[PDB]
Amino acid sequence: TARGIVTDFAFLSPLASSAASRSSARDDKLTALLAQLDSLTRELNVVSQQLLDLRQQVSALKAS
Amino acid sequence: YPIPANATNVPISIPSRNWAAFRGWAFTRLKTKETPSLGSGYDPYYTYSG
Repeated sequence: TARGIVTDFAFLSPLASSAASRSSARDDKLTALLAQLDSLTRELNVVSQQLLDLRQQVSALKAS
Repeated sequence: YPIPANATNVPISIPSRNWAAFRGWAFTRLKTKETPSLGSGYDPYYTYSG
């Protein structure tokens, strides 16, 4: 316990000065996630109807 | 400037000074457990002598 608690706070000492540039670096990167993970999800749900029609392209014609 | 947890993107800090004449630029990377804070002699969290 004597050494375990102490380690976590002190090692962020040179990082202490760059507090302002990171809080705002973060926000805009999360705005970047808003579009980059919208476009990407949209590609998956479309495969939903493409494979559903591909299902009935094969299942109806393999039969005859 | 350290790299905590799962990390990739970090910028530089210091602005206000006169940039006279250089020779080159160099990067490097070391663990915080491997190398202690300089200017003491003995530190509690330095338990890696290798």
